[PDB]
Amino acid sequence: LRVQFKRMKAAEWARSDVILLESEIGFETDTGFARAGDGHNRFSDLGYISPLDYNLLTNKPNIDGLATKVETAQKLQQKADKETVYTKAESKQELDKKLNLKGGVMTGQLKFKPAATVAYSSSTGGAVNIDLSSTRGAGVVVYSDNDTSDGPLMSLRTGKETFNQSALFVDYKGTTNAVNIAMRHATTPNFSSALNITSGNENGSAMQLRGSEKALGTLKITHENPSIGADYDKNAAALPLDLSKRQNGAGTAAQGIYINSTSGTTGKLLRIRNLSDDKFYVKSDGGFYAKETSQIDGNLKLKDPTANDHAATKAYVDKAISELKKLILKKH
Amino acid sequence: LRVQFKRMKAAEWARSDVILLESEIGFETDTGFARAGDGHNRFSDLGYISPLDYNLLTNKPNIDGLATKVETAQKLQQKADKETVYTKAESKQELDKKLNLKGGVMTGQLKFKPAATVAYSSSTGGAVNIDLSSTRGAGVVVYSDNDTSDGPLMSLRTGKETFNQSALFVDYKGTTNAVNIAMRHATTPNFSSALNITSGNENGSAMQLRGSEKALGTLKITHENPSIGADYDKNAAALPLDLSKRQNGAGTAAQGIYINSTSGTTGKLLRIRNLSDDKFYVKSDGGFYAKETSQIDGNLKLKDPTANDHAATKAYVDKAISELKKLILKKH
Amino acid sequence: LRVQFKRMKAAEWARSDVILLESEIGFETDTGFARAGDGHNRFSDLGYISPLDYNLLTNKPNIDGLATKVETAQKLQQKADKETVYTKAESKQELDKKLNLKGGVMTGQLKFKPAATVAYSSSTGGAVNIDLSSTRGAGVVVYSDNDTSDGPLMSLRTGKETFNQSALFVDYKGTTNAVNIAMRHATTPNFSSALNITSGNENGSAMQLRGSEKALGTLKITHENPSIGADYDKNAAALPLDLSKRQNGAGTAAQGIYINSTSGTTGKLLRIRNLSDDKFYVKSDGGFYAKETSQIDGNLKLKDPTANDHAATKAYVDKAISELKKLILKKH
Repeated sequence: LRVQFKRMKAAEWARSDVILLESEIGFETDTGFARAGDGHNRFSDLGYISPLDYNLLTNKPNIDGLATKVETAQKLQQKADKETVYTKAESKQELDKKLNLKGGVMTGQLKFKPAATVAYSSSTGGAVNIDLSSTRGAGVVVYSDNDTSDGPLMSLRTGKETFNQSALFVDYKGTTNAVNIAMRHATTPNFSSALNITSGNENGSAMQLRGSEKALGTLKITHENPSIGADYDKNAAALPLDLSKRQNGAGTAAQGIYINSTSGTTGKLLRIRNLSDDKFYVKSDGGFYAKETSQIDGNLKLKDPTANDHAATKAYVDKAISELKKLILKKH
Repeated sequence: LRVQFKRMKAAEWARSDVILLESEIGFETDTGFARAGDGHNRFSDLGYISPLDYNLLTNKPNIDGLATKVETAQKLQQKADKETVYTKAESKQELDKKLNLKGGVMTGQLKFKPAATVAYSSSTGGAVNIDLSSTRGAGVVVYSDNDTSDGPLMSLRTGKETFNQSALFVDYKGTTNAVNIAMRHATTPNFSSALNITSGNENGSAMQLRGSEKALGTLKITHENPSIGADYDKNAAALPLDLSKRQNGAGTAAQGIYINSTSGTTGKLLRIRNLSDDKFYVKSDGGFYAKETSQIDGNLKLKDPTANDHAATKAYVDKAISELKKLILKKH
Repeated sequence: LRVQFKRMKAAEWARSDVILLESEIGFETDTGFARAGDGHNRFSDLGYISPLDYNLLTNKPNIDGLATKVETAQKLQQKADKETVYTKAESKQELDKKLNLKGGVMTGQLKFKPAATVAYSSSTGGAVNIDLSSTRGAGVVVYSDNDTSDGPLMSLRTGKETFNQSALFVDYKGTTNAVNIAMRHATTPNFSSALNITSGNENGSAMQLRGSEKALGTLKITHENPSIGADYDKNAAALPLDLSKRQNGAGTAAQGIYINSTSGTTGKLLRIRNLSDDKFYVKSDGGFYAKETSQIDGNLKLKDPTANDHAATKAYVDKAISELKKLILKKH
């Protein structure tokens, strides 16, 4: 036999009242599908003659091997966005603008404005502290090979009249010179000074100097001729003082050189020699000594003579003259 | 006809011995599915009357377009976790705490403790090296407008007695003053000094000074009256020395002023003038000159007179007196 | 009945000319599947007797819940690769090599080579600017407790002969000493100096000093015996000058001490005292005073006597002698 089954379009069955007997097959002509009845339900409620369940399929894929939207998002949440992170290059770029501890080159100004913890006292104080105890190099080196400038190499300035510290303070222990100033014998000459000092304070000495030398001068001044010409430096002097009055003032009464010995000295107060030969000196007691002929454009007030080599007085002459006068006048 | 087929529950077939002929259909009443026999196999081993193969389905999805767990994880492995990376903000935060090469403001102390490569010698040495050869600004500028402080602006200190370098060393070439110290004429006066120097070393001069001036003083001291009152500075002096003994000592024999010329000079060793007029001077040979009347509270030991204007001696008077005595005494 | 259907292998149907009537079932013996005809199409073009449409399956999975390759890649594109980002550790590593503004420790050299904006003038200039107006600490502190070294603590050097600024410049307002130099009384003695100054410039004074003291010395020199032995410092002096010629030169004519008062002074130009007692002095007018007996190894040229206590001249003696001679000679 060639069996044919109850048949009509899917659309047609869906509204038909035909009840297929149990296991009787129904055929959807427009789809080609079929359904079997259970003897009581209408076509549209029967099920197809073969499974339609995903769990029953063969060759299914690996669904569990696939990533879920949620799963991925959770993981992506832990990852850093490009926009909120610097690239190694950008980091390098910003780091190269910073100074290394190992050292570097500043091209701008470095200002110091200390909060000041307590800023100490002694060998660990200072905005800038340099300890050279373990190296043999220099501490601060400042130089200029420029033809001119509008400022000094180093400048120290205090402002208040109550400032109770020093500008510069040197505590020195060693075998050489503490402060060494050397003004190179210039090329284009100038009328300057190696060290220039000015004080407007009237109650304190411009410069104070105390030494405890055994066989030297506290202050040793040495002038050396700048020429080989015997009398080139005939205007020079090792030490020249000037006592001058004030700007539109009335005058001055200051003294030139004041020598004193508050505790009493034994030596000579003023000793003047040439080629290491005493030529003039003022002993500690006041008596002076002069090696060569001298001159006074005035009179000399002194004690009468007692020795044959003493300068004689008017009174001494007039007395000897008078006595001779009396002596001689006997007459006849 | 209304064909009905061999039928029983899925559970029932699974254990039945009924062998469906080839192509004969079997019907599962509780599921509604059917299977056709191959003429030898039991129901449970037949297959459904329609495919159950995922590869055969229509409208399948895009399985290959879906991401695999493995695939994603491999990619996520290359990505940087949030927890192990600084955000641009955090980076900025840490970078702003660092000093720029362009310059900045230090608010704390900067200590230097040089490893010391060799720390050089000359114009590239120093923990801090400042080269002002191409700019016109200052090098180191240190100032304080505070009313007081517990420390100095700049302090240099060496510790060992064998230290063979100087605290401060100035090598100067230029047209102005190498070191310029200026102590402003104070407001609240003090009994200080612009420059104060003290040496405890007995084998070396407190201060050494050498110059090669053509027409000046190596050391030029100038005192200017602080007042317009003619005799306000009657106690002052340009230069005052003091020769004092030690703490609970026995005395001192030091000399005040020592002038010498080891190579022999032509000039005047001591020249004292007023208004640029010679008033007193000690020639190079020792002879002195005095412009006005003088006084000696004692005797003067000198050579006999040869000129009519020479101070005469005792011996000269007594001789002329004696000769006149003899001369006169003839008598009768 | 036991119905059997038209049947043959899938391979066999695919090339058969058999036309199954509408709803007549065909059976693939090698697969076990079946197809129903539509009365005109060949077997291979009929469809299976049950759906094969993914949309129709039950228990489908959550396909939309799965992540797409595209979707993931787009998201991963925003994330930062490990290879192009520094880890917090690497960042810390590089940041710890940089100096903090709060301060730190330099272990290398810090060079300054100012672009120089204009580098100012006054209290904000300098490569290094230190403002201590709000703290009581030190500014620059430089010390060395090393036994020796090959360089100085601080060194300033200018190169051109046209340099128109000073090496070091101190502007000081306060109650103490501007520059304070102290050379500790050495352990291993040396033949140095606290301050050593040398000038090769012939047109300017080695050292210039100006003060406006009311009752002091501009320059105050004090020598204190280093011993308690009364005559230990019998070679010393507070101030010793030396006038020397040049290297293989001809001689020198320089002067020792030059005292002048360009504006005219009232005081004593040279005052020498012992225990605060005048022993010798040269008045402003040139007349000198000597407390004790003196000596001249030569002659003294002076004015004739007018007072009984004036040193008498040759001429005065010879005149009084002559007058007595005439006077006496009357005879008989």
